[PDB]
Amino acid sequence: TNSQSDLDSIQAEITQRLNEIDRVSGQTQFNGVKVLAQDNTLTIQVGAND
Amino acid sequence: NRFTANIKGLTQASRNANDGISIAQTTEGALNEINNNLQRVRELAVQSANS
Repeated sequence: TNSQSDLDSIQAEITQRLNEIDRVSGQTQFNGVKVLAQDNTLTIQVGAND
Repeated sequence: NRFTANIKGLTQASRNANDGISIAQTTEGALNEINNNLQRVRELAVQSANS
């Protein structure tokens, strides 16, 4: 039932939501560290030992 | 005469020895300060390690 003029608006919403989950993960930071932009290991020194 | 010489030498020797203790204490103060500085450096290194 949904027309193609409906699917244009639903696609406009879907691309805006996906641009938003690209933005909020692309530029978010704790102390200048992009947490979700790239994959890496953060190592925590939790002890006096090496 | 021999005893007088020994007594003089022992007292004077005793008088110089106190000085050795004083020098050790002086070195220890500096060493203690160095140790205090070092403790902070180690803590800073631990803080620095995090990703």
